[PDB]
Amino acid sequence: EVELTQELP
Amino acid sequence: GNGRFLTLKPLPDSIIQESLEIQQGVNPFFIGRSEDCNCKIEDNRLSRVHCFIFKKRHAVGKSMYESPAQGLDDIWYCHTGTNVSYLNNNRMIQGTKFLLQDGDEIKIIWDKNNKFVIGFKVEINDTTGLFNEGLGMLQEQRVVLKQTAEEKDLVKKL
Repeated sequence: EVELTQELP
Repeated sequence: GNGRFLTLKPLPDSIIQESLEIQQGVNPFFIGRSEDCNCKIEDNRLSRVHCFIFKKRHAVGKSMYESPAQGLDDIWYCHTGTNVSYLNNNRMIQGTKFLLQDGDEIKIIWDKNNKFVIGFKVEINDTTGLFNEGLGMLQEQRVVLKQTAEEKDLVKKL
């Protein structure tokens, strides 16, 4: 399970 | 149509050196990490369906004198990613839509500190009886519009 959006700072 | 209409090619400038082709037959064309998207691009920064392109019938307000490009089709670029996508010079926030012209370079993800830069080059090879191909040419000069219930509905059944 890979549910995560690497939102930039 | 022969099969392909728009070509989105992740250029060398982007961490991705691949070429994507939006089949005129598929509307709208979804792009993102999740294979569910017509286009397959997995970037931890962007969401499953970072953004999708949708084609619509271009229609002017009135034509009781001047002869426009008739009511043909225009390819729009829809964005649903959080990180935001940038079309040439127009910002694309989650729920935005922008017209795509033959040779439109769209930025899917850009990070100054992480140097994470992604972007695909839109190239219309085939024009399914289009007013031109997708260069806009209307009231506003290349402006990013907002998505509506219609667009959101397309992704809803993704």
